[PDB]
Amino acid sequence: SEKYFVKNGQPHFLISGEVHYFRINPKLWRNHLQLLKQTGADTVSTYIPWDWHEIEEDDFDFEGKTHPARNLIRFIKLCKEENLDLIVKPGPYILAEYENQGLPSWLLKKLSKNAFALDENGNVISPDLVSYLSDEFLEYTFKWYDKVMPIISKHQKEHYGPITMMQLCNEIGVFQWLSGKSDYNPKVINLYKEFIIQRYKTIEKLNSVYSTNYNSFDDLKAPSGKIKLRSDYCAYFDFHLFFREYYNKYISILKNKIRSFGINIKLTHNIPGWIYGNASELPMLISTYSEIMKNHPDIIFGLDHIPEFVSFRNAHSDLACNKILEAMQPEAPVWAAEFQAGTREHHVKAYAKDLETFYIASLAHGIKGFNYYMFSQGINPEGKGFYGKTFYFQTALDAASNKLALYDSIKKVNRFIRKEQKDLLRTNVNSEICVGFYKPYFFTELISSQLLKEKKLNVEELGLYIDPRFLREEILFNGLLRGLQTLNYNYDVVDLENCDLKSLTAYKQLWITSAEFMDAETQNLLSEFVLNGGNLILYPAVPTLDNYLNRCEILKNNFGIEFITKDSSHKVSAFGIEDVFTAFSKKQIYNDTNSKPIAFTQENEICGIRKKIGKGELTILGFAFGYTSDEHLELIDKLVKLNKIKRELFVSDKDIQFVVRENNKSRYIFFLNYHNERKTFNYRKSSEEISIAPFSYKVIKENK
Amino acid sequence: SEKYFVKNGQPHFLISGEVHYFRINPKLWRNHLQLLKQTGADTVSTYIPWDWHEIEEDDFDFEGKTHPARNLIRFIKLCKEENLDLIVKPGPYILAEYENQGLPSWLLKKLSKNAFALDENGNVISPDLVSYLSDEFLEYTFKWYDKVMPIISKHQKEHYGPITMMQLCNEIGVFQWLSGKSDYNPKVINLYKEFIIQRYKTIEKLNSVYSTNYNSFDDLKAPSGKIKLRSDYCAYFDFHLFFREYYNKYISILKNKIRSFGINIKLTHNIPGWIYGNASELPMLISTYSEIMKNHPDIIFGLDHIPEFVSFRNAHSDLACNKILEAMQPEAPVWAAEFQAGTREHHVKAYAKDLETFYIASLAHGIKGFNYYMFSQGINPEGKGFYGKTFYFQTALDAASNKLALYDSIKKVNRFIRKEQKDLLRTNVNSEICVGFYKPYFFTELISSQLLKEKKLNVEELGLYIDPRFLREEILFNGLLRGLQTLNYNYDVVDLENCDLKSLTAYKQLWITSAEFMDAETQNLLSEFVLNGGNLILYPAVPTLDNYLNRCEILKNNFGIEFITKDSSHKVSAFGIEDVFTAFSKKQIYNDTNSKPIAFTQENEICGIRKKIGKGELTILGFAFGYTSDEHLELIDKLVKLNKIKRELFVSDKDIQFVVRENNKSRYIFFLNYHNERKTFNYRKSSEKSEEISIAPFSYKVIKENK
Ligand SMILES: OC[C@H]1O[C@H](Oc2ccccc2)[C@H](O)[C@@H](O)[C@@H]1O
Ligand SMILES: OC[C@H]1O[C@H](Oc2ccccc2)[C@H](O)[C@@H](O)[C@@H]1O
Ligand SMILES: [Ca+2]
Repeated sequence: SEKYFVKNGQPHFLISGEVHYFRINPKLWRNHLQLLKQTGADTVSTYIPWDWHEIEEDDFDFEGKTHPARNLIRFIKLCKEENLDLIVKPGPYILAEYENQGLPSWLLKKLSKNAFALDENGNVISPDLVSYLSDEFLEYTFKWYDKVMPIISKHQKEHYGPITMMQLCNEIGVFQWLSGKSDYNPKVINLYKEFIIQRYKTIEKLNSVYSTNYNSFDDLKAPSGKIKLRSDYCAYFDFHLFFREYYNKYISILKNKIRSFGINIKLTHNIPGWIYGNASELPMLISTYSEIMKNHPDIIFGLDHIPEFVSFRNAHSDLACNKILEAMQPEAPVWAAEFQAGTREHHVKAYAKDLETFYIASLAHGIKGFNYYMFSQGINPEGKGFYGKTFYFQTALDAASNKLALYDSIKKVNRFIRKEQKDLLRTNVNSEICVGFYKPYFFTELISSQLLKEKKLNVEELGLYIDPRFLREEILFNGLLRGLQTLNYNYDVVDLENCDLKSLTAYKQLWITSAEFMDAETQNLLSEFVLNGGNLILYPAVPTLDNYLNRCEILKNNFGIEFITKDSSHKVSAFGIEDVFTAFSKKQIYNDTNSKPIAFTQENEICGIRKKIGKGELTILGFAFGYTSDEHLELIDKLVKLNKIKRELFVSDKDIQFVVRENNKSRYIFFLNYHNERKTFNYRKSSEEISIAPFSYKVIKENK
Repeated sequence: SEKYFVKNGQPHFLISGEVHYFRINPKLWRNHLQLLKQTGADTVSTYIPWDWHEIEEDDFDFEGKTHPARNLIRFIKLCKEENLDLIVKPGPYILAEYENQGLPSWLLKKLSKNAFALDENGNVISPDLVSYLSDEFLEYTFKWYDKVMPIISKHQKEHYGPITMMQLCNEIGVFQWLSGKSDYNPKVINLYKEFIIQRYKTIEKLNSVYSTNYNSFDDLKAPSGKIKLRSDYCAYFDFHLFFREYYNKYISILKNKIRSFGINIKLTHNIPGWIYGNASELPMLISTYSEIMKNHPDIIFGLDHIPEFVSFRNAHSDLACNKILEAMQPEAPVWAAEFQAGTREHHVKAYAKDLETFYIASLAHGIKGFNYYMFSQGINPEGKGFYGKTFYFQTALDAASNKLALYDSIKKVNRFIRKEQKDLLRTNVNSEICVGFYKPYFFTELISSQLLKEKKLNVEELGLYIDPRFLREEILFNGLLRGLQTLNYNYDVVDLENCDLKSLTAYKQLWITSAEFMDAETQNLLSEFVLNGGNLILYPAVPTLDNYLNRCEILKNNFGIEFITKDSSHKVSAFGIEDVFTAFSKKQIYNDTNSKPIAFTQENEICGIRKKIGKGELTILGFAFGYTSDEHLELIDKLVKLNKIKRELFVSDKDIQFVVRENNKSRYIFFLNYHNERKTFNYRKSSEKSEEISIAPFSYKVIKENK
C-alpha cells in the first residue's frame, strides 16, 4: 500500500546530497563525493547550468577545455567511481542563486522583446524572465538539450553510468508567485483566448457564466488590476486555470524533447512555497501543478523544504505539505527534492541540532526520500553568483570539503534510516480523519497571496465575507491541520476533484473547510458521502454559489438546511465550550427543524447543528475558528470525539507530539519535542518513562 | 552618568509584576501578592478597567458590592499590607485582551457616530475605536476619572499609600498603526486644517512648499489615497507631523485632568511595536510620541517587549529598541512597562528557558527596570475576555497562584539583580560608535508600514529610489544595528533633532544611514560635525533634498562632493572585499577629487571615497547594504577598524555575543548564546590564561570582576 523508492527489488530510502561541481574546486570533487558516500548517502544531485557550459552561442564546454569546473564529464565519471547514483538538473532555469537564474548572458542579450514575459502594458517584466512558450526561447532551449541530453543519455544506469533521475527546469511558475505578476506576452494571451474559446465554445455561453456583455470573443481582454465585479472574479478564475494548462504545455514540450534522446530514467519537478520558515503558502504552489500531475503520472514532484528552525512555531508546516502532496500525487513516494541542509542566508542560522530533529520529524511525517540541499557549500565562479561569493552556509561540508557540525548529524540520521528502511518505508499511520483539499480556494497566486503586496481580491466588494486564502491559511493550515497534529490525531488529505466516493468511506469523519462557493461536482460528492453513511463536519459556511459565484445550493437543499447570515459577537459557545473566539461577526443562523442545535451566539441564536441525513451524519458550524486559543483545541477534540476517534497513545505530557507508524509486523513511535524544555513523560497504548531534550526526538520500536 | 530609578537616594532596580485583581479570585489576591514579593519584586502593576467599575452609566463599584473582584479598595490595601508598591493604569483604554479594549459596553452602545474614528467616507473604522479628542468620549472619560482618580490620589505614596506610578491610557495610536487607517473624524480634520494654517500662514506659502495651486486654505483636503506627486508626499508628511501634535493634545488633556485631583506620582506611557517576535517597526511607533516626549519631561515612556522566543532571529530587536528609547528619552531610565512573562496566545509558546535568557540579555542591553507581563495568569470574569476565558499562559503563577516553571527563572534573575543592583545600575558600556536617529524617515505609519496592506508610498513615482522604510528597517535596524551587535561593537543612538554638537564629539565614529532627503538643520549639523574634527560614515546616499523633496545640497557642497547616479550590477567591491551585494542597481558615482577611492562598481566606477575635511574624516558609500551576507559583516568590521575601534574581548567563537558593563568599582561580562548549539570557547580582555567557558543553547553566563 505505501509508495517508496526501490533498489535491488527492496524498499530503498533515497538519500541524496546536493553537490554543485560548477561551484567546487575540481581537485576536491573526489573528496566531496567520498565524504558524501561516507555519510551513507547513495545519490548525489546537481544542476548542469546552461550559462556555465554554452559559454558563447554554439560554443559548448563539458570537458573543462576553458575552465576546469566545466568538466561535467569528469564529475559524472567520479560519481560512478565513488559508487553514487546521480540526479542531473539541466534546466533551462536552475535558479540556485546563479546569475540570470542559469540562462546564458549571450542569450538574454540576443533574444527579441517578444521572447520576454511582459506586463499588461507590453514592458519587459525582468531582463532575467523569458516567456516559457516563446518560440525563440524554446529554440535555444532545444539547442542546449541537443548538447547536454546526449551526455545525460550515455550516462544512464541502463548503460552502467550513475544517472538515475533528471529534473525538468526548476520550480515552474515561481517568478509569477514571488512577483504576483502574470505574463501578458501576446503569445501567452493568444493561448489564453484559445483556452477560453475551447472551454465555452460561444461568447453567449461565456457571457451567461461571467455575466459579461461581449458581442464576440474579439471583445474579451486578459484580466488585470483589482477585482471589483463578480465578472472580474470569473475572468481571473479561468486565467488561473489557464496558467495550470500553460505550465503543463511547457513541461510536456521539455519532456517529449528529453524522451527523443532515449532518456528513460525517472523525470522530476520541485515544489517551492516555504518562506521565513513557514509553508502555509506552499499548497497554493502545489495547486499550480494540478494539470501537470493529472497528465504526467511519470513525473515525480518533490518538496523544497526550508524550515530554517524547528519549533512549535512551524511544527505543522512539513506534515501539512507532505499530506497535501500525497493527496495530489498518490501513486509516487512523498520526497523532498530540496531538503534543508545549512542555510541559503548567512543571517538566517541553520543549527545542526534543529535540522537533525527536522530530519527525524520528516520520517515521522511520512517522507520516503530526500536530497540534502545543500550538502556541500559552493563558491560562485567569476562572480556568477547573484549574491556574494559564497553559496550556502552551515552545510555538511564547506566548499573546500571541510566537515562542519551538520556532517555528524546527517551521518547519524542516515545510519538510523539504513538500519530501518526495509520496515519503516512500508509503515503508514492509521488515519480515521479525512480533510478535504478543495483546489479552487488555492487558485489565487495572481490575486491573493502572502507575497502579493497588492490585494487584488476583496471578497466584500463581491457581496461575500469568507476569503478563500484566509480560510485555507488560518482556518485549514494554521487551524485544523495544526490543531489535529498538536492533539496527536492522524489525518489524511483527499483531493476532492474527481474524488472516488469509495476512497472516502474508509474514514470515520470527513472535515470540509468551506467558503460560500463550491462547484456542483463537489456539492454532489459531499451530498452522496453523507446519504450513503458518512460523517461530515462542515464549517464555516454551507456554500450557496459555484466557482463562478452563480447560484448553486445542491448541498444546502439535499441536507434540508435553511439559514440567514446575521452579525453577532465574535465569541460563540459550541458543545458547551464557552467563549470560542470566531473570525467573523457574520455567521450562519440555522433553522433547527429535524436538527440538534449545538452552537449558540451571545444572543443564543443557533450557529451550529447536527443532523441525520440518510444513513449519515452532518455537523454544520456557521462560524470560523482556527487555533488561536485553548478553546479551539477543546472544540477540535470534542468534534473528533463525536465519532469515537481515539489517539493511538496516552502520553502524560500533552505538549509531546507523537506519530505511530505501523505495518503488519512493525510499529515505530516517533516522539517529538518542539519546545525549549527538557520533558519527562510516560506513554501506554489507548519504566515506560522517558526524557527528551529541547527541540529533540526519540524513536521507539515495538514488534506486533 | 547612567539614568536609573532611585529609592531613598540609592540606585533601585524597579522589579514589578503584572497581577490583574479583576481576573483573580479575590480570596487568592493575598497569595499572588505574597508569592510576587517572595521573588524579590518591589512593585505590582494592574489595569483598573473602566468597564469593570462603571457597571452601568453612573453606577460605580470599587468596593466589591456587585462582584467581589470589583473591590479595588481592598486590592490596594493588600498591596500595602504585603509591602508592594503599586502601578495603576485606569485607561481609558487598557487593551489587555479585555472586551472593547476596556471601554464600557454601555458607553460604546450610547456614543453617537461622531465619537468614533471614521475612514475617508465617514464610516466607523471599528465599533471599539473612539476618536481620542471626541467631545463625547472625553466627557465620559472625565466622569470615569472623577470616580477612579480620587481613590488613586488618596492611596498615593505621599499619603503613605502604595501607589507610586500611573499609566495614562494605553499605547496611544496602536489602533491607527494596526489598521493602517487614519482617523478622518471631522474634529480631527478641523484640527489638521488649524495646524496647516498655523504652520504656513498663507495659501501662497503652502503652495510654494507643496508646488500646489490652491486658491485658499478651504480648497486643502486631508490627504488620502496613494502618493502619486511630490505634492501628495508633502501633504502626507505634514499629516504625520499633525498626528504627533494630536497625540500630544490627547495625553496633555488627560494629564491636566489627573493633576487636578492632587495626583503628584510619576506618570507613564507604554510603547507598542513588537509583533511575531520582531520589533523592527517599533521605532516607527516611538516616533509617533516625538511631540509628547518634547513637551512632557515628567511622563516616562517604557517599552512593551514581546520577543516570544530568544534566538539570532530576534537577538538585535531588544537592544535596538532600548537604544532608540534612550535617544528620544535621554533624561529617564530605559525600562520595560510590559516585559514578557508567559504568552498572550496559547499557540505562541513562551518557554521559561527562553525568557530567562531574555531577562539577562535585557540587563546586558541596559534595561534599568521592568514589569513582568504577565506575572500572574488570570481568568476573565463574566465573559470579559476578548479571545477566550483564560488570560495568558506559561506565566510565573497560574490564576489559582500555583508556581509554574517561569517562577524559579524570575526568582533567579531577581536574586542576581538585588545582589548587584547598587553597581550594575551605575555601569556603562564604552560606546565609541554613535548611530544617528533621523526621525522623519520613521514618519510613515499612514503610508508605509509592515502592517499597512495598501502601500501608499512608492518613492520611484516621486523620482526617488531610496525608500525611507526600506532604509530604516533593512539598512539600519536589521542591517547596521544587527551587524554591530553581532560583531560585539557597542553603539549608542542619538536623536539628530536639536542635537548639540558637543554630545557627538565624544565618539570615534558617527554613522548616518541617509536617504536622498534630509532637512537643512541636519545637513548643517553633520557638516559642522566633520569640519570640527568628527569622523562620519555616510551611506547609501549624499542627500540633495529637504523633508518636502525640494533642493537642499548643503552637506554635498560643504563636503566638496560631486556625483552622478548610474545603474550597475548589485555587486560592488569595497575596501578589497569583492562581491558585496548591494540593495540597488542605481549607485552614487563620486569624483575622485582630494579623496581616496575605496569602492568600485562592476565597471570599476567609484561608488565610495574617503577624504579629510577640516579637522574631520568623511567616508561615503554610494550603495546600500544591511546584513544579508557574510561580506556585509566583513564590510562593517572594516569600517569600524578605520578608526582603530577594538572589541572589549577576544572571544574564540565569533557567534558568542558579549557585553562588558563597568564602573570604577565593578566589571560585568555578559555572554549570550543566541544559537541552538552547546558552545565551548575561550576569551580574554583586549589589553593584558585565556578563560574557557561552556554555554548551553539559548543561554547566558555572567562574570563579575572586582575593579
Ligand atoms: O523563499 C521563497 C522561495 O525562494 C526560492 O525561490 C526563488 C526564486 C526566485 C528568486 C528568489 C527565490 C526557493 O527555490 C523556493 O523554494 C522558495 O519557496
Ligand atoms: O503585537 C502587536 C501589538 O499587540 C498589542 O496591541 C494590540 C492592540 C490592539 C489590538 C490587538 C493588539 C500589544 O499591546 C502591542 O505592544 C503589540 O505591538
Ligand atoms: Ca429544513
